[PDB]
Amino acid sequence: GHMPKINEDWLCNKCGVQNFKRREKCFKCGVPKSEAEQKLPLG
Ligand SMILES: [Zn+2]
Repeated sequence: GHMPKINEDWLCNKCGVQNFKRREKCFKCGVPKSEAEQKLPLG
Protein backbone atom coordinates (compact mmCIF):
# COMPACT_ATOMS: atom_id res chain seq x y z
CA GLY A 1 0.00 0.00 0.00
CA HIS A 2 1.12 3.59 0.84
CA MET A 3 4.62 4.43 2.22
CA PRO A 4 5.26 8.12 3.29
CA LYS A 5 8.39 6.95 5.24
CA ILE A 6 8.21 10.09 7.40
CA ASN A 7 8.39 7.61 10.34
CA GLU A 8 12.08 7.01 9.46
CA ASP A 9 13.55 8.65 12.66
CA TRP A 10 15.99 11.60 12.72
CA LEU A 11 19.21 11.96 14.72
CA CYS A 12 19.24 15.35 16.57
CA ASN A 13 22.12 17.86 16.00
CA LYS A 14 22.29 18.73 19.77
CA CYS A 15 20.78 16.03 22.11
CA GLY A 16 21.55 13.38 19.46
CA VAL A 17 18.50 11.27 20.39
CA GLN A 18 16.72 8.49 18.48
CA ASN A 19 13.12 9.81 18.72
CA PHE A 20 9.56 8.40 18.13
CA LYS A 21 10.34 8.70 14.31
CA ARG A 22 7.24 10.96 13.87
CA ARG A 23 8.38 13.82 16.20
CA GLU A 24 8.32 17.31 14.62
CA LYS A 25 10.66 18.32 17.49
CA CYS A 26 12.79 16.22 19.95
CA PHE A 27 10.98 15.02 23.14
CA LYS A 28 13.49 16.87 25.42
CA CYS A 29 15.69 19.15 23.24
CA GLY A 30 12.82 20.34 21.00
CA VAL A 31 14.97 20.86 17.85
CA PRO A 32 12.85 20.87 14.58
CA LYS A 33 13.14 17.79 12.27
CA SER A 34 13.42 20.31 9.37
CA GLU A 35 16.63 21.59 11.12
CA ALA A 36 17.75 17.90 11.42
CA GLU A 37 18.00 14.82 9.08
CA GLN A 38 16.34 15.52 5.67
CA LYS A 39 14.42 12.71 3.85
CA LEU A 40 13.42 11.69 0.28
CA PRO A 41 11.59 14.40 -1.90
CA LEU A 42 8.02 13.87 -0.52
CA GLY A 43 5.95 16.44 1.43
ZN1 LIG B 1 17.11 17.45 19.95
